[PDB]
Amino acid sequence: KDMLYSGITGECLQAYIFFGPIYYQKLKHMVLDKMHARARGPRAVLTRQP
Amino acid sequence: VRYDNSGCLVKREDLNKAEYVDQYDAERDFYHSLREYINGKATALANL
Amino acid sequence: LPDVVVKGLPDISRAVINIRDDGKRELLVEGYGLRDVMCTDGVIGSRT
Amino acid sequence: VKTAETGYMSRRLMKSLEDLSCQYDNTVRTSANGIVQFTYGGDGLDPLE
Amino acid sequence: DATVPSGRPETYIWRYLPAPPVCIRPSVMMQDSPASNEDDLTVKLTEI
Amino acid sequence: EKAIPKDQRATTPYMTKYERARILGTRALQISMNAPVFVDLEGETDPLRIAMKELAEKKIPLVIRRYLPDGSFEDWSVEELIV
Amino acid sequence: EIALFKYRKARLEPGTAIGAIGAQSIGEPGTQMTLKTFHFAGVASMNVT
Amino acid sequence: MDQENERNISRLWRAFRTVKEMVKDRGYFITQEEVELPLEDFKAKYCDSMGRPQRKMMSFQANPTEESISKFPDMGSLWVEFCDEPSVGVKTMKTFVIHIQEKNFQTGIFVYQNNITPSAMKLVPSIPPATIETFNEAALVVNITHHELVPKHIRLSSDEKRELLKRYRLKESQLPRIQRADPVALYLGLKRGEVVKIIRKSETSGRYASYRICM
Amino acid sequence: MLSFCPSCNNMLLITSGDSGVYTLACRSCPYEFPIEGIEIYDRKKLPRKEVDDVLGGGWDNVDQTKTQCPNYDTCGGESAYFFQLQIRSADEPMTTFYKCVNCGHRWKEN
RNA sequence: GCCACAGAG
DNA sequence: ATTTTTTTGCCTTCCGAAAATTTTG
DNA sequence: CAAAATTTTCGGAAGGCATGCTCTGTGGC
Ligand SMILES: [Zn+2]
Ligand SMILES: [Zn+2]
Repeated sequence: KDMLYSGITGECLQAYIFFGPIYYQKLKHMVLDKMHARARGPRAVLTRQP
Repeated sequence: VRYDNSGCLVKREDLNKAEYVDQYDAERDFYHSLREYINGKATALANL
Repeated sequence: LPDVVVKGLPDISRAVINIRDDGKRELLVEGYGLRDVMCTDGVIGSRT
Repeated sequence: VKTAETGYMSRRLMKSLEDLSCQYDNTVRTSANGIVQFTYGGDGLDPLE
Repeated sequence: DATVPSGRPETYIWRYLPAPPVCIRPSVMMQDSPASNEDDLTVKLTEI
Repeated sequence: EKAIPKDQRATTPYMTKYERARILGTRALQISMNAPVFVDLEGETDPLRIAMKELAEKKIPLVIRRYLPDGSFEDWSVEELIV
Repeated sequence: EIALFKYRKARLEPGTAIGAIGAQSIGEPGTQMTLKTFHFAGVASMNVT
Repeated sequence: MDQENERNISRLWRAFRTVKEMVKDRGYFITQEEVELPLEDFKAKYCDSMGRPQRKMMSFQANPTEESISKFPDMGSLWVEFCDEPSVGVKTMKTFVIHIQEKNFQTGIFVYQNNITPSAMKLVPSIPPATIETFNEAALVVNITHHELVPKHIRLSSDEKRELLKRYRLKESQLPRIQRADPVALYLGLKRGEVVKIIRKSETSGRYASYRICM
Repeated sequence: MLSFCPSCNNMLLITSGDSGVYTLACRSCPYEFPIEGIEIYDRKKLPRKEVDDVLGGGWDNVDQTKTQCPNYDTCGGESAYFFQLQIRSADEPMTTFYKCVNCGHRWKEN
């Protein structure tokens, strides 16, 4: 638990902060492949629905 | 006002019988509870 | 022959006597004969 | 695994309960104008309120 | 109900089969062959 | 002949949330089709906010026809309904 | 005045789809329910479902 | 001896008490003192000298009260009868129907002991103006209307039914329904088209009234 | 009845026969065993589990009564331990359990 | 287009 | 022309077979 | 009284449904 100064106001934080290296993994799910929007577009030949 | 199943007024001697229960009784019950609560406050003041 | 029922109700799997919190005893059974239980003498039929 | 049965339970409950509504005379009726309850819950009070 | 002309038992036996419009059984577009696949209803209609 | 007279009205005099929503939608649809407004709109352009302003001080020309289940109806002026 | 206003606004408003509300208010706790083992009033041989 | 005699006598006595309460609840004139008839007086009155139940002695007739005939002008006397045969066929059922028709009773309550043949269940609507209700002694050991689960059912007259239909402005097919051969409907003897008011006790509000129609 | 034919170790069955007398006969080989004047029985002793005397232990430090036991031809005891118990409905008499002090053979009445 | 598995909450 | 299964529970309708009851001789 | 017709009761098999709700990919016919 380290003692950290906050970068916004500069003062000492009133609680010690658990500070250290953790191994993080970047997962394959990214928002660039997930965002979608339609408005009007193609329709099915049978039911004439999107 | 409490009406019997026939459709006329109900006597005061038998206002609280089972067969004369109407749809308004809940409302009446609410009012009774309301009065009771106020009465309780008054009773407390009287005791003081 | 030794698998016939000579006494009791044919659908009651088993019966236990439970002592409740207040200390009084109730008889609770596993089965489908409600009418035969509440018609059995010693059992209050109006509270079963 | 609980979601698989819970979804079917919810679908059945709604397909049996969708048509009911509170009419303007405070009587809950089906879509075929038949009474289920004369007053909602015995006192006609909204659980939300 | 026999008050309408179509309310007869013999209506419920297949004599005339109404061939559906092709707009509800459309031919699927090609994938890897110049020919186009047909719906199962059209094939069954030809078999009938 | 199915109209209940104004004196013998029995339905509650409080405007329900569904009546408020339908009134706002109808008035916004009317305003979006170039209907005149009865408020001093302060640069507002969206019809829905103009409809809310019209309901705010009860300057809206509609009435609500409540159907009882038997068939008789009951006409309530929107300015009469309490909100 | 406050009590009467709270009572008069607590009534079920006409037109409410109260059947759908009840169907959802029964189905959703079924989703929230976890499956546990219960027994009938302090005896371990019952295991009432 | 004990098991075959005393238990049967007690069961028949409780069934008789339940039948008396059922007839009293329909509005027929039965005094209050007659329904808590103790086992000693029951043995001294309706039982044999050697200790047998004489079910022919305990059959009786009931007449309507002035209040019941005031509310229901079409109500007439009934005849309740207990059968001695273990299983009733068609001969004794036809005899009971013939007796009911001959003595001109509006209705008759038949109480069989073990079982009734299906051929006799289709013979009960034989009389056009009169109706026949069949009960079981085992089903009458305990009263169902005194159960804590069953609330108060009160059948309504034709005037009260019309008043209810006018108050809620609806046709009789739109009411909630209660079947005939339902236990409470059998207890009160509802016919088709009769409307019963039910006093429900809910912890949320208190006491509130619901209505059902026999079908 | 589980018995086997000693000639071929096949199962033995009982047939009426033309004479109407039962015999242990084998349907495979020519063997019979008449049972005229001979008893055969296959006893299946069902298991017996211990049961607690639900009325035992209740006849201790209780009042006595002068009631003759039903086995008068074997003994003539008079004093018997008696007590009352309600095992029935509340509108019918509360039963009495009483046991003779000399011959046992406990019995009850209403 | 139809199937087939693979994952996301 | 040898020859595996690969979830688990609940529900109504049908349909002989046997049992129960009445009905003819 | 017991033979014959009618009706009811009782099984095992034959059907059907459920086996979430949405969404994103690939690979092979
Ligand atoms: Zn042999
Ligand atoms: Zn003795």
